[PDB]
Amino acid sequence: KFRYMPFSPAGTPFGFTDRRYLTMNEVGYVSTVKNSEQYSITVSFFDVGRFREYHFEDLFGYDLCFLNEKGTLFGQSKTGQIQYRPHDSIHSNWTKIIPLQAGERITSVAATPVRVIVGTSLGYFRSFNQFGVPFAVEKTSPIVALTAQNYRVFSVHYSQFHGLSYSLSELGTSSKRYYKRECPLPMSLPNINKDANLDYYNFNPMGIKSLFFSSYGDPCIFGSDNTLLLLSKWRSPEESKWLPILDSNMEIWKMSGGKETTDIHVWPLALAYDTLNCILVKGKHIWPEFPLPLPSEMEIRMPVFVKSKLLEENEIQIPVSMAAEEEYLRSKVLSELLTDTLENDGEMYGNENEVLAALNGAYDKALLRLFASACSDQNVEKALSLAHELKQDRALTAAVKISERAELPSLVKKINNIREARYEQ
Amino acid sequence: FRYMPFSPAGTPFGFTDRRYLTMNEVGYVSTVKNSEQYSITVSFFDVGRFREYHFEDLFGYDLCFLNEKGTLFGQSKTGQIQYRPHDSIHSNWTKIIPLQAGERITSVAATPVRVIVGTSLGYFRSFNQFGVPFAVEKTSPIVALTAQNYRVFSVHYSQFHGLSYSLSELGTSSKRYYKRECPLPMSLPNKDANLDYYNFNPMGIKSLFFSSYGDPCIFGSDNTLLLLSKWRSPEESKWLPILDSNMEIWKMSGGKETTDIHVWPLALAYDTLNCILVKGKHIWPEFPLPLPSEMEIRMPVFVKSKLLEENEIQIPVSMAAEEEYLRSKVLSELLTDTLENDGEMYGNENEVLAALNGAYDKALLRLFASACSDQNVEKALSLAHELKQDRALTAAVKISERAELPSLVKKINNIREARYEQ
Amino acid sequence: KFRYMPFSPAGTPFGFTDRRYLTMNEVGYVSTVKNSEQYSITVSFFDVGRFREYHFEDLFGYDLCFLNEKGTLFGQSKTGQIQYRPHDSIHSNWTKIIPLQAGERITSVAATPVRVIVGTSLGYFRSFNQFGVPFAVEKTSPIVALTAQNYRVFSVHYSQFHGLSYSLSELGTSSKRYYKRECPLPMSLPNIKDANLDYYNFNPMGIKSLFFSSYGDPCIFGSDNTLLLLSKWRSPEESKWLPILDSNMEIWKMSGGKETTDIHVWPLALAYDTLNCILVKGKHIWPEFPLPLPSEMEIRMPVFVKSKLLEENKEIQIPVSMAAEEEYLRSKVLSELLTDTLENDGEMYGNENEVLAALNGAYDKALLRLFASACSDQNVEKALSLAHELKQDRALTAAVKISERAELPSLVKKINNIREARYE
Amino acid sequence: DINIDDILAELDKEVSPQQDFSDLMKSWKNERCSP
Repeated sequence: KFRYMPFSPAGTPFGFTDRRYLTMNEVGYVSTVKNSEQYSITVSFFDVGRFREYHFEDLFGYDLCFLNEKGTLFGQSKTGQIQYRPHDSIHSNWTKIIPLQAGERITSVAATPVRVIVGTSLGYFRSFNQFGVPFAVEKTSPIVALTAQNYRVFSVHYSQFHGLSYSLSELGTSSKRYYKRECPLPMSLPNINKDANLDYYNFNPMGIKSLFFSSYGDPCIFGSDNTLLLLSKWRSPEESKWLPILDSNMEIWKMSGGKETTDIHVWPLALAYDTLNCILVKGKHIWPEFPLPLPSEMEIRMPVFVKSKLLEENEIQIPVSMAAEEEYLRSKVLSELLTDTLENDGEMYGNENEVLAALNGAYDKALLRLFASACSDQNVEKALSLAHELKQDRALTAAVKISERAELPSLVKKINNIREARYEQ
Repeated sequence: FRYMPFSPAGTPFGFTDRRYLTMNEVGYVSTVKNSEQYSITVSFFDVGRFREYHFEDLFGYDLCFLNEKGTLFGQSKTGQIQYRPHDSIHSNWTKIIPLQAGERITSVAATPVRVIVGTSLGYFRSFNQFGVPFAVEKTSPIVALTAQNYRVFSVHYSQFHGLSYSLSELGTSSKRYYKRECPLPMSLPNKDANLDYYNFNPMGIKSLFFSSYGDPCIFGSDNTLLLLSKWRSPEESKWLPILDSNMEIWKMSGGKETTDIHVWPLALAYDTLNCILVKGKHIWPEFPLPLPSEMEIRMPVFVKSKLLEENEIQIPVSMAAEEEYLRSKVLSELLTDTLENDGEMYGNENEVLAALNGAYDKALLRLFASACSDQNVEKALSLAHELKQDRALTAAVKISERAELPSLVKKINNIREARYEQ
Repeated sequence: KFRYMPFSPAGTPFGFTDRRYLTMNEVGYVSTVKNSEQYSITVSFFDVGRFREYHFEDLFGYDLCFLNEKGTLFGQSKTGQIQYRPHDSIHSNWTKIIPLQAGERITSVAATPVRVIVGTSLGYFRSFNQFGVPFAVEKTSPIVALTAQNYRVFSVHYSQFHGLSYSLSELGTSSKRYYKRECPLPMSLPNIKDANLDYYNFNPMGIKSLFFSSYGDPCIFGSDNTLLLLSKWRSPEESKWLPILDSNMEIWKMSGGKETTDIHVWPLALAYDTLNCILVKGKHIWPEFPLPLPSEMEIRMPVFVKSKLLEENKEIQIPVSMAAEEEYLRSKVLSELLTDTLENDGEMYGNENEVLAALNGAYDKALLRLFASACSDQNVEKALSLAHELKQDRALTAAVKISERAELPSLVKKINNIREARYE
Repeated sequence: DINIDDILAELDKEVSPQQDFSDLMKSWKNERCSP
C-alpha cells in the first residue's frame, strides 16, 4: 500500500502553496511553483556568482531535482524523463526517458560530476553518466533516496518486506563497490502519531528531511528525529558506525533557553566541516517558504546532555564538567573523522592538518578539565584513566600539575610512569 | 505467511489430478494424482539418458528436486524424503527427517556431491548422496533450495528477517557462504491463475536455478529473470534482471501484452534462457507440456512507451545498440568470472568472450556514430574510452571523420596512441 | 504493536509476587523485593569463595541488572539512572543518569571488565568506562539484550523494520574487533498462556535468556526453547548457528515419552557439553525466590524422530543407528568448536586436549557403529563413505575388521586401499 | 545386526590406596560377623 513518493534531498512539498522546493543543495535551492498546467522552475543559487539563478518554465513538472555544481538533474518520475541541465552552457541540458514498467516511479535521482544516478520504485536501480549516456542498470532493493558526491554513491532502500536499509557505494574503477549493501540504517522513522508535518510525510513518507554528504563526503542524513547521523569510519565498513553528531531538537530547545518553541523548525542543507548547514524554518510548515530564509549553520554537539539537569542548573546553562564531557567527546569524534579523511580519503582542504591539531588540543584540554574535576572528586582511579586517555605529553605534565595541586602524589607518580612509558616508546 | 512447499520450477494441480513436481533441463516430473497414490511420471527432455519411469508415490511427495544423477522426492508434512537416483546401479534410498510441530520441508536441493533439505522453521539439514547426514543448522525460514555441484544457493523469507538468500558452495573444509542470508532484491508479488500459483507459490519465485556456468539465477513473480552477477565476488556481487519476459513477449507480440502467454524457465543456456512457453490461463505449464522455448537474452533497456511510440516491435537502432552493449558487458563479465573460477567448462567460453568483445565494441562504435550524429564531442569521446581493441579506435576516428568532428579525431588518436604504446 | 521493554539475561517478572529475579547467570543471581515503596536488592553469588553476598535497598527501583565477576550494573529504564557497584568494593559505586529522550527507555545494560555499555529503546548505544567516564554514543538498531562475557559483547539488534539482528564484538582493552554487525539472528519469536504472555510482557522478545558458552561462544535461548550456538563465531565466513538442544524434545524424552507441560528449562548458563538451567515445573515459566538447585543436561543434536521413538515404545528406546548418528553429530560439532577455541584461545584447563582426543575417538567409533549398520545393509558404498570420514587409522583397522565380520570382501578391499592411502 | 560390540570393545581395549581402604572395610565387616 505504501506510496513511493519521489523525493529529492532537502526538497519540500507543494502544500496549498503552488510554490515548493525540489531540492536545497548548499550550492542552490530549486524553488518550483505550479502555474496553470506547467511549473515555473526557479533554479536559485546560494552562490549566484559562479552560478546565476537562471529560471526556466518547465511544462513537464520535473519533480525530482538534484542540484550540483556541474548542473542540476531535473526529471519527472511519472514520465521517466530526466532533463539534466548543466550550469555550464558548454554542456546542453541533456534529457532521457528511462524505461518505466507498469507502476515504476522514480524514487530519487542523484547527480554527480562522475555520473548521474536514477532510482526506481520497483528497485530496478538505474544510472547514466553525464551528457546522457548509459552507465549501468541493475535490480536492488526499492531505492528510497539518492545522495552521491563524485564517485561516492550513498543509496537508501526500503521495502515492506526487507525493511529500512541503505546500500552505500562508491564507483570502484573495476565496478561500483558497495561499502555497505542494504545495511540496516539506524535512522529514526516518522510516526503518524502535525497537518503540515503529515503533508510533508505525504510528500516524504520516510520523513527524511534530506540526504547530504559531509564536507568530506561522509554519509550524513537528517530526518524526523531532528538529529544528524554520520557514518563514522564508513570507508571501513567493518568498524563503521552511525553517530548522532547533532540533534536539532535539543539544539533549538537550547538556543531558546528552555523556552520550547514549536514554530521553529530546521531544514537540512549541508555539513560545513563541523557546522551543519540547514535552514531554521520558523513556520507551521516545517519546510522553508518561497521567501527562503538564510541558512542556519550550527556546530555539531554530542547528545550527552539531559534537559532536566540543564534546566535545574539554569542559551541554556550547562555544568562546566558536563560541557567538558560533551566537548571532549565531540573533539574525539571530530579528530577521528579528520584523520580518517586525511589518510583514507586523503587531505583535501590542506587546513585539515591545523584542524586536527586544534582538535587534539581541545581533546586534551577537555581531558585536563575533567581530570581536575575527578581530582576534586578524589577518584584517583578515574583521574588516572583520564590522564591515560591524553594524546599528548604536554597535557600529561599539566595533569601532573593538577594532581600536585590536588595533593595526589601517588597519582602524580602514576602520571610520571605514564610519561615514562610514552616518551620512552 | 503460507510457506507452501516448492520444488525447482514446479506446478500445482490447479483443481486437477495432474501436475508437475518440477521442471528442469534434466527433465520435468509430471505427476498424476493416482487416487490416494501418485503416478509420478519422471519425464526427461532427454529420456535417452534416463528412462521416464512412472513410479507410483504412496506418500504424495510435494517436494521434488531433479538432478541428472537423481530425482529427489520430499514430503513436507510427513517429512519423509525419497531420493530416487536416475542410475539403476544407485538404489532409491529414503529417509525421514525429525520435523517439529509445524516444521515442514519447504524445498530441497539434492546434488550429486551432497543432499540438502530445508524446512519452514529454517532448520537447515543435509545428508550425503545416499542419505547419511552431513550437517544440520538453524537458519531463516527456508523458501528456496537450489544447488548444483554442491553450490548450495537458497532463499529465506521471514515475517521479521524478511526476504533473504544464502548463496554458498561446499568447500572441502566447509561451506563458504558467498552471500549469507543477504537481502534478495526480488520483487515480491502484490488473475485467477495468478491466485492459484500464489496459493501454490506465494513466494512468487517461478523458479530458482543456477545459470549454464552455475551463476545464481531466479525467476520472480515479476516475470523477469534475475541473475546474481559477480556472485563469486561478494563485494561486487549484483543481481541483474537479464530478462523481462513481459518485455520480451511484448516485443515478439508486436506491441501487444498477451496474458495467455506464460514462460517457464527451467534453466539458462548462457545467452538464451531455457524456458517453456505455456499459452493458457494457468501460468504454469499444463499437462501437454509446451516445447522448451529457449529465449535469447535481452537486457531490459528498451523503453516500453518509446518502443510502442516507435511503432515484433520496431526498436530504435541506438536503443538496440545500447541493449547489445549492456548484454555483452554483463555477459562478458559473467563469462570472465566463471572462467577465472570455473574455467572453460565448455571449451568455447574464450571464443564467446572474443565474440562478445567484438559485438560490444560494435555496439560501442554504433553508439559512437550516433553520438557523432549528435555532434557531442564528450559523448562520442566517452564511447571511445569504452573501446577495448585498437580496431575499435580506428573505427571511432574514421566515424569522427565521417561526422566531420576533428576534435574527436584527435581525442581518439590520443587514446589509441596511449593504448597501443602501453 | 511490539513494545520495547527493559531486559536482563534470564530475568523474571514480579508476577503476583513482590519479588523477582532481576537476572541470573553462572556468577550468581540478583533478586529484588518490594519493601514499602523502597525496593530491596539482594546480590547472590554462586561461588561463595570468589565473592560475598550483599543486599542493598534500591529507591530508584532499578529494573535492569547485569552481573559479572567484577561488579554489577544496576539501572532504571524509565529514569535513565545507571549505577555500577564493583564487587571488589575497592572502588566506590560510581553512578550516573544517561540522557533519555521522550520515550527513550534503557533496553538492557552490558558490563565489561574495562568498559560499560547501555542500550536504549531508541537504539542509542552508549559506552562508558569502568569509572563511568563516557566513551561515545551511537545509534544502531534497537538492542533488546546485551550479553557480555569477559571482553566479548554479544548484542541482539531488533527492529520492527530491520527485523531480528545481532552484532558480535570483542571490545577488549584495545583492538576492538566487530566479529559481526547486526547480522540476521536465526531464532523463532513466540506465537501470539497468561503466564506466557506476562513473560512476553516482561520479555516482549521472548528470550528465555542470553549468554556466552563456557569457553565463550555466544548462546541464545528463545521462546522456542532451543539452545542455539554460533558455530565458528570467531570466523564470520563459516559462522553458523547450530541447534545443540531442543529442550521440548529432551523433556518429552526423559518424561518417558510423556508430553509434560509444567516443565520449563530456565536457561542459566551453558557449561561445555552441558547446559546449566533450572527446570521450573510450574505454571510460571520463571522460577521462584527460593531458587532451586540448578539442573544439568548434556547437549543433544536434535536428530530424533519423535515418531520413531513412539513406534519403538508403543525409558524411551532409541535405535542404535539413530543414536549413533546423533552422537556422531554431537561429537563432530563439539570437536570442531573445541579445536577452534584451543587454537584460537588456548585452554583455561589443560584437560581440553585429552577431551578433544577422546571426542575424536568417540567420533570414529560412532562412524564405526554406523559402518556396521551400513554393512548389515550390504551398502558397502555407504559404509565405504563412512570409513572415508574416519579420522583414526587404528579405527580404520577396526573398520576393516568389521567389514571382514560383515563378509564384505569388496568392502574389505576398499578399506585396505584406504589404509594404504592414509599411510600415504 | 553384525555384532561389532566385540570389535568396538577391542578397539577400546587400546594397589590403589582407595582400593586398599575398601578391602580393609570388607575385611573388618567379615571379622565383626565371622565366628
